[PDB]
Amino acid sequence: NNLVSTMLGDEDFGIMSGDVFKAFGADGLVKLLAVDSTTMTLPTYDPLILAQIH
Amino acid sequence: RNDVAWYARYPHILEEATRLPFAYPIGQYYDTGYSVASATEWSKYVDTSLTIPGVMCVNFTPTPGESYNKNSPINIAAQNVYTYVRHMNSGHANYEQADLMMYLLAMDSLYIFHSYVRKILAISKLYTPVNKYFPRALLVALGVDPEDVFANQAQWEYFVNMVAYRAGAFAAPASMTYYERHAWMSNGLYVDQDVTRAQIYMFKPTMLWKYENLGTTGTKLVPLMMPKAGDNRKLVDFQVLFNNLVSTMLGDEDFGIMSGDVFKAFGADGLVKLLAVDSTTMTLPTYDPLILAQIHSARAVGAPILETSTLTGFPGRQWQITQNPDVNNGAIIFHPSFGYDGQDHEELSFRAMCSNMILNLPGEAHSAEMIIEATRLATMFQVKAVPAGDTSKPVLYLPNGFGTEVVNDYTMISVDKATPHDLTIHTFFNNILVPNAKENYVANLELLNNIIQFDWAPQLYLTYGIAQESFGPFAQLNDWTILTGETLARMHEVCVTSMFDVPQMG
Amino acid sequence: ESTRNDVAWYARYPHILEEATRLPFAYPIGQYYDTGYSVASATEWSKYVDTSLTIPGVMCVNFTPTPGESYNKNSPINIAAQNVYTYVRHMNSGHANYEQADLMMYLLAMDSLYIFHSYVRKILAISKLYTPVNKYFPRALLVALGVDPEDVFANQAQWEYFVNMVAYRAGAFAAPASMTYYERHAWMSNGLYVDQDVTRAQIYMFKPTMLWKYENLGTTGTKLVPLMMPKAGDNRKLVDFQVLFNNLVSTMLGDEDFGIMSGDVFKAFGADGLVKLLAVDSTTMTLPTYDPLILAQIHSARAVGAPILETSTLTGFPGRQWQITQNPDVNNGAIIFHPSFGYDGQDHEELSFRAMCSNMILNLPGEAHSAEMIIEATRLATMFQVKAVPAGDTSKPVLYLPNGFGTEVVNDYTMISVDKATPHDLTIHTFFNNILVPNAKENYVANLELLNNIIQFDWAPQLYLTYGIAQESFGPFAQLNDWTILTGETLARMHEVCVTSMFDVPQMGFNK
Amino acid sequence: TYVRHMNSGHANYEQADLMMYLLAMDSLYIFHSYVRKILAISKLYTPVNKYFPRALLVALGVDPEDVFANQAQWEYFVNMVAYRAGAFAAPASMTYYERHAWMSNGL
Amino acid sequence: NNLVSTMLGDEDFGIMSGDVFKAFGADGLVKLLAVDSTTMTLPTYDPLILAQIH
Amino acid sequence: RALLVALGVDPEDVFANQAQWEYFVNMVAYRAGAFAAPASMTYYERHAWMSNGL
Amino acid sequence: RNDVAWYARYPHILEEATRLPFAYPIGQ
Repeated sequence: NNLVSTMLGDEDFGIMSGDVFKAFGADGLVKLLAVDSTTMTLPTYDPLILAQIH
Repeated sequence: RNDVAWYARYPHILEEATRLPFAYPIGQYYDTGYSVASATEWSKYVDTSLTIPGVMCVNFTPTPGESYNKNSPINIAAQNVYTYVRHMNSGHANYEQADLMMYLLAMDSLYIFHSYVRKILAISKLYTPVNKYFPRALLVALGVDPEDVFANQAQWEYFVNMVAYRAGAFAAPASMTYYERHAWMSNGLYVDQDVTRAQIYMFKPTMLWKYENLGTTGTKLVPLMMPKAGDNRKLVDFQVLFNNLVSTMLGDEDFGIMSGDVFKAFGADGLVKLLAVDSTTMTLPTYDPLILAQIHSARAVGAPILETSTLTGFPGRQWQITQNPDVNNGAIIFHPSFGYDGQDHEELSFRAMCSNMILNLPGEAHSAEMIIEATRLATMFQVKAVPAGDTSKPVLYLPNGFGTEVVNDYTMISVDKATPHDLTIHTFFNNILVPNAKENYVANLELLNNIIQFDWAPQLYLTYGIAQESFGPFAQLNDWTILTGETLARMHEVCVTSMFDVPQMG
Repeated sequence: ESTRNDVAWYARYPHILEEATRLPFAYPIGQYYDTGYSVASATEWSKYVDTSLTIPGVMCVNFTPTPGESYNKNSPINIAAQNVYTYVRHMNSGHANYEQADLMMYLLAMDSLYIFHSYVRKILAISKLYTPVNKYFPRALLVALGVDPEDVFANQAQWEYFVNMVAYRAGAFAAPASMTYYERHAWMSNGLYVDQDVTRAQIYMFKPTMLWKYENLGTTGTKLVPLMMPKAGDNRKLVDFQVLFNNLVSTMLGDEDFGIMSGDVFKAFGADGLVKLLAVDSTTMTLPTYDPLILAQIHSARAVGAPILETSTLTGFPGRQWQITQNPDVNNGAIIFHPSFGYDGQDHEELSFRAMCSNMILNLPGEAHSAEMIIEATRLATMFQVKAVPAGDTSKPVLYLPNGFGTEVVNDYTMISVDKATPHDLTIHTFFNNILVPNAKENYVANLELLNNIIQFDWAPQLYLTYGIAQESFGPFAQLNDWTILTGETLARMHEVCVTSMFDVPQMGFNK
Repeated sequence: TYVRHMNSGHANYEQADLMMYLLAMDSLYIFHSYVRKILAISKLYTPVNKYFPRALLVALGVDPEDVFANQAQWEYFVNMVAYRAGAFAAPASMTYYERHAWMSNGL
Repeated sequence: NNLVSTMLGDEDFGIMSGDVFKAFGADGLVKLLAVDSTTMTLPTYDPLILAQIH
Repeated sequence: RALLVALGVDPEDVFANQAQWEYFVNMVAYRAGAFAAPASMTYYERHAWMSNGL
Repeated sequence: RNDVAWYARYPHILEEATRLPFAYPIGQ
């Protein structure tokens, strides 16, 4: 609530959000992931992550 | 041995001894008579009366759902609908997001008024010999003089058709299920059971929202009180209420600009459609188990506070949806105080609503849609409103959240057991005070027996004057649960979000 | 679903709907539940906020087995006595040392033995019922029948073998199996009945208030006097029920006329035509069933009050004790059972019995009603007809004479619930259909609590509530569906039909 | 997680209240197995083994004449223990209960 | 009796019993089977029991 | 539990209040997902790659 | 015009209002 206090129900942020929606189409926006009791992530092996952690 | 039964050896004896008249018409007083003929010496100790009620009207008020700041669900909804309308109406628009949302709320109050007068018109056709409450008790519960509707049928039909023609000239999105929900509640007759001598549930708006654009300090939706049951209001009063409702919208330039913008954004197949009415138009009482489940868990919040309300110690607590641009960063604001009963005193029955509610359902398996529809008319108090002053006669409460409508009252219409056996109007909350007088205990018992005739009737919380003690939920429970304010607030915050929802542009 | 289509936000956001509406719905009944406060500062209003929630579990209907208002020779029990004496004595070559009413009072004394066996085998079968979803089982049912629930636990083998030995000693007497009188009283008093066929359902029972104890006179005749059964708070052990059975069959096993009549009924009806009380074992459990006829007659049940004993003191009514008598010198040698109703157990007027002096309402489920449904729904209904005339100048109680009653009458009802105050133990409330509420502040919320406990039961008896502050009664406190006003002659005709049907024997040659 | 969250359970207890309830149920099951072993032992008589059943009954801590003279009361007490244990619920697929029953019921 | 004393009157045990009952069903619960007059245990040979006794 | 301690959350709160946590994260996705952002920017995709992977 | 009778439009009302017990036993 401290993060989105100045954005939820705000007119200027809604104007900018609608403009990004019209410029980049709905298939070209970011998609947040839903979560249920089925949702779990498994530890994967990524050598690109390890090289920049190093 | 023969081993044939006695009832099979003489079936005529059994069929003659058990021929009884059933299906007594309701709407009619019945005297049972005496089994001990000498018992007329006991005057009131022998109750020979039998009155069946027919109408319980749920008196409601449409709300946006407890706006405190700009992060409210109605302000997020205003943002989304203004982004949709603005990026479909390429050009120069002067209104804000909140002017558009307040236009949408005033449109909702218009649609509720149109379905209200259309229900007044469509009830008056209803006749059946086995229910004598049709149609006069349903018209008394809606606050109209029933003889005025019969004597002036063409003027009434013209008035409701012109309400549909005028109020139907402003566009509103039918993708919002808010309007569809109020149309579902506000022009339907609902039986408590799927029988012919069933009892009728109705929804009548207690108040509606009048637009009231003022000065430069935004807009401010103010209450417009509807006729209460027992008022014999005529067509001229409903015409005055209509003209008071659309005084600031008919032939207005800004409302026409917003209406044309909603028309261009949401197409003509995606707007709401008001229903026409003729002499052929009539509504029949249907069986809807979704209506009964939320009538069951309904909790009445009290009377709306107006400017002319004289709350001692509570100034400025009148119910109003405000849009001041210098206050709360120009956010739509609505947070009413509850527990007002029309008078300037304490109303100690509202203390009985300070416990956790019971959510009761039929069956043993409950769907999530079923659970969330059964909680739509429920409203639990959370804290007490702070008295500003030295003394305070009333006690007000603040909820944790409420849905798209709150219940104000219920009105039960039954027949009088004394001659000439005319209708009786009883208005009550979920809470009921019984003060210490002899004329209150048997009357309260009559009212409780009248309420338990209604199948999924709201749960009662009685209190007694000399006992200083409230009794809990007077209702038959089947498969219940105890709700807290946070769970119901989560459900309210979900349902206010779902009702004001529009799609995207792609 | 009239005009509501959907919201369609719940379909594309079903997970938010799922974790927004995740509630527990299956509370085990049998214990107290505190709701809590919505407004947390409402503890300053002590009793003005009700946070208590008590569901009741058991309503026991306390009944008396009756022959059905015999006051002359044209009674149904006297016509049945003439039929059974014609079949046993004349159609089969029977003995000639007894009369037509001796047989019928023997056959009425056998029904008390059968009701006693059904009662103790219900006590035995209840004590093995334990459920997580119902914490009333089995202690509330055992308390409502009047036993110590720990005595049936700690002496289960002695209880079971006592039930079996009662069924074995009942074989020394003979009674015909095709009398549906015995079958009806057994089917009523053996059985737990749910009110709406759910998991956490409410339970209806039938317990005898009293039984008929056979008293042998000289040449004066033959009587059947009440033997009182234990009430719902008595905590009676096995020794009390053994004493009750031993003075129930005391004057029966040593009587020579009962031996002659037992051998006569045995050789008239055969061995396979007799009533057999079947033996139970360690795996015999009763279960709660759903019977809409039982609920139909519980709903239209009218209590008649306490039985009048010979030790009962009633000013102005000296000789009104309940008894099935027979004197060959009095009333042409007819069986006479003509009881006064409206007794509450005290020497004063139960002021609420005035509210039972209006015509009853026969309420039924559905919209179509069979003849058998109407004849079964009126079985426990008993309307008053006239005041009994008091002897002398003054009289404290007010007694009532009916216009016919069925093959059993209801004396009262007993409801078992949990207490709303700590330690939330079981509470026993005994009440008639009429309930008096005296002018005192402690009785109003008590009566309202009793009303809310009663409306939990589905086909509950209709109540009549007299308020002493108002000098006024309110009528039938019930939800009505498809009802009719019933007068005394209609109920009398239905009672005559059922008592004639209950005492009929189809084993006989009567209308082959 | 399974009782409270996967099935819609009540929220007035915690994760350790459930497990201590389920641990208290095992003592009831061990007690029923113990008294039914006491009951089943007392009917074992063999010519080739004169320890039966008095040594087994002494080793369990009972009076071997009390189980003889009160056999019906002992059996119906075992059955009533199994009947009153049905007032509480515990899952059958925990092999904890099955192991303790299989150990304490058996010679 | 003092094993089940604090168990049958406890309200939390009643709630937890109903919860385990509705979660695991009725056939998923532990049933202590009833004995009768002809139920005799017999000595058996189990080499796992001897393996853990040793 | 170690992965929850490293993220700064009381682990028992996530187990005891699983439905409230699921509702909170789904409403964060519903609210924050109402503002558009370009998925052609691989900045968001990189932070999503780093920030919800084990 | 419809010209159907009231008793043919609501026969259930007529059959419910006239269900009376007859054939009372004599001797009583």
